Amino acid sequence: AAIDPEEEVIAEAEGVVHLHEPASILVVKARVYPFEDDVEVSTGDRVAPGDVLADGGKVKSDVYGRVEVDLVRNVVRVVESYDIDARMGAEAIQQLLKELDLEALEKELLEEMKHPSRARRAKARKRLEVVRAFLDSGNRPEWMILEAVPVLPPDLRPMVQVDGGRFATSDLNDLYRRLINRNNRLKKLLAQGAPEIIIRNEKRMLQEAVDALLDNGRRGAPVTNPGSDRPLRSLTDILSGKQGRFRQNLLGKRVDYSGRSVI
Amino acid sequence: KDYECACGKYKRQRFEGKVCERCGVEVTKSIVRRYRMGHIELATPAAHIWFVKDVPSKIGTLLDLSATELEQVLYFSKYIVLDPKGAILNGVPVEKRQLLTDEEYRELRYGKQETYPLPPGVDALVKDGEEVVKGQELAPGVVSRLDGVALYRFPRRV
Amino acid sequence: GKAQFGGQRFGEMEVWALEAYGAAHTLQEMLTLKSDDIEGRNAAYEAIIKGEDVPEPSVPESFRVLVKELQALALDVQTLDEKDNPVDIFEGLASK
Amino acid sequence: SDPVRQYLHEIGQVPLLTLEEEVELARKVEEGMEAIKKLSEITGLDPDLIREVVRAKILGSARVRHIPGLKETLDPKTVEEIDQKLKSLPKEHKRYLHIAREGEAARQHLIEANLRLVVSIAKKYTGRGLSFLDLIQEGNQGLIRAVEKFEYKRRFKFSTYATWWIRQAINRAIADQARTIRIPVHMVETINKLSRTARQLQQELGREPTYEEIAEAMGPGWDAKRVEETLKIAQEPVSLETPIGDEKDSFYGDFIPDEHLPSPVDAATQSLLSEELEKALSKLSEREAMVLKLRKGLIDGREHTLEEVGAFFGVTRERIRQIENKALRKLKYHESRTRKLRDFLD
DNA sequence: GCATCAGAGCCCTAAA
DNA sequence: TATAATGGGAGTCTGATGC
RNA sequence: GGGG
Ligand SMILES: [Zn+2]
Repeated sequence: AAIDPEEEVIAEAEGVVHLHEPASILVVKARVYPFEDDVEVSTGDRVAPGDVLADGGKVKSDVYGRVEVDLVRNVVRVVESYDIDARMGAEAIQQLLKELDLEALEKELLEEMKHPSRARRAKARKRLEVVRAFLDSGNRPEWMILEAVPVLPPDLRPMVQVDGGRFATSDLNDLYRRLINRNNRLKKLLAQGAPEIIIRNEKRMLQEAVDALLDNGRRGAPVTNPGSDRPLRSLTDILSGKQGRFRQNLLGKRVDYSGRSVI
Repeated sequence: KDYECACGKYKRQRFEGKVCERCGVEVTKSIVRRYRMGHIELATPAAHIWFVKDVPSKIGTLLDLSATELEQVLYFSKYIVLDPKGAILNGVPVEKRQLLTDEEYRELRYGKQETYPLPPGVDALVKDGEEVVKGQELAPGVVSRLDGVALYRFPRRV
Repeated sequence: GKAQFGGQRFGEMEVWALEAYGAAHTLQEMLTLKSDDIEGRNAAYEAIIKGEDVPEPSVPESFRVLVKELQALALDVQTLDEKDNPVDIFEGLASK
Repeated sequence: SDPVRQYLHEIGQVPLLTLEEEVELARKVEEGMEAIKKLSEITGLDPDLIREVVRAKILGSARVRHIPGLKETLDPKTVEEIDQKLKSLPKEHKRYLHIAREGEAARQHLIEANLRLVVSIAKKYTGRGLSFLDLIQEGNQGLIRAVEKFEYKRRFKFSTYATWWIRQAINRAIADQARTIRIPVHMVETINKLSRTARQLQQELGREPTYEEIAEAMGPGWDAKRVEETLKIAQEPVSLETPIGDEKDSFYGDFIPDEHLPSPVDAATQSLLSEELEKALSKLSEREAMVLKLRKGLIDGREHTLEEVGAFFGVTRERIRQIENKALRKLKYHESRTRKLRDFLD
């Protein structure tokens, strides 16, 4: 078949067809199951040994694999591969954290506390200390993973008009904006069915954006405003340090009814 | 503004707690812009860096994941297996909570294949559809490295 | 600073001095009515111009900021009474 | 450990397409869309719903979510139900299902094989307010657009068509998200135009142009006032955390007073004004003060005029417009003695 | 052993 | 909305504690 | 950058 009616190759009369001089040869590790009648599985389905492929049940699959339905060659290919569940990111970790029975892990770790070499007992304790923290507190470990990210009230990250009619704004607004853009773009990329490379890039960028918002500079390059080297001031920076909330506004304050002069 | 909605239909304290139908804003003290929290609904979950990067990691210690492993899963460098579904890689079965690279995951998940460029005009020593051993010679200069079904890509001459 | 008509900083070490003197009410004034306790600073001024004694202080606004900033970090900070029931220091304003 | 480098390595894991393969995938994508169109007619469904169902099975069970616009929540039950109606077709109809499936699969490869193109375009847009990866992701968004619109029959190579859509996508991104105060895309274009113009004007004149010189250079519609108003609009906010000095102490935000919350003096004054205001309406009479109090409203703001006043004062309606004068008049005489409200005039 | 992290005095002025 | 275009640019010294 |  071709772009325009001419240049098509139409069979002049009865004959048999042979393919020669291919551009390249693709060697696939797969099984070939030819079919005469209609095929019941469509392309992309995943399949296990014994699953019925075509012709009302006559032809079935031997290996584990992914269905490739060839309408030219009239064959159902099954490419050897598994239906394995393997993930990346905070979603994987959130699942493994949900799938924790802390009672059981305590039991196991207590049994591990009954062991020589000193080093084994030391590590089971540290683990057992985190377990017991969650058990006593009532906190679920999967809460260490965020689904909804809180947004600080606006008067604590103000956008104010200064004297000159100019605007002055808190760095948190920019950290949130990066996050929001990336979240929104991620939702859009999902609805439009982007490939896994793209969705993965977006997802890891989302993690970094959350990371800068909560503690900027902790992991990776500090997020900066454009054309300045100044790390944006994240939530962690606000709380901690000499300039932090505690040692600046809490354990000490500026006061009314006070003055100063030379003695 | 204190006790005043956005569009200004309800401007004083006789209404306190009303939510203006036109603009949607509560009539209360403006001080609440210091108090009320919002939220962002993430499409996919994100880890809280304090429980990752504050050593020894709290998430890492609970799950028996090292600093390097937790980095690789959270930052999309390596897969972690929830349900192997009978997978096997390099002869040993994939066990749950095993770390796979991208190549390892693709071989497990999508299967293994390779494409060999036949020098232009040179015709293949094998036919389309034929099962092939590793080492078998496909074309005068092309030798296949793996077993499977050989498939013709683009025949130049029919 | 003088140019902003500023107040003096009563810093960590100044607070220590008041603690070592055991001046609990002077220190509390420094931490509330003379700074960020808004209800307190407003009420204290009104009392002095009326000749009344200054009222007992309320919560410093910068503590409320700390609470809300810890919530932005997804940490739940709760003021509790002796019965371990939550005490609302936002006086209903932040709860739906 | 380096997010750019990681992504560069992952794109390098998809080989670039040969001219044949490029055309093949493109061909399959077009045919698949036509198949979905036909599958809609046959089945009586919605072409988008069918397309998402086809697409769901290709990508696998991993990605399943509600899609904005689809009539049904797209959960495993509905994708199974709808897939079973598609697989219930006769052999000659069911072939279109296979076509659509193969179309979606090919779309995936086509997109994946061109990601390196987006990088080479995005690298040129750095420094305009979006980070490199943000430029790559927006560029990737355009690439997705290009794959859906590409007509392979026109015989142009794919890179040619994509580049338009990718450049378009990045430029919309820079214009849309780069400013803390968001500006309409067309307005950003005018501002950028104004910049270029001044740069020309300054390069020939050897000095900064005035507003008038720019207004001339901009053509009809432009005076100096409009150039000034436009620059005012184009001003980006400054960080409250901008350091004053180089030490880490003192921030710009530390020098900004809070003008919103009333000061102790102001709070006191408002209390005192309200207290003399009621302690003034009752010393004539609470009732003629009651007619008047209804007219302004203490914490109500009950100012209208002649209509509404039809209701509960105690009298009918023109009379209140008189006791209002008599309320204000009696207030006025009593005021010269208790002249304490004079000082609230500031 | 070696790396990674988080510490490193207080108040005040003026300049930005 | 159509020649083709397909992998980035850049910079002190302490003590305590977990691999 | 100065003052104690
Ligand atoms: Zn309103």
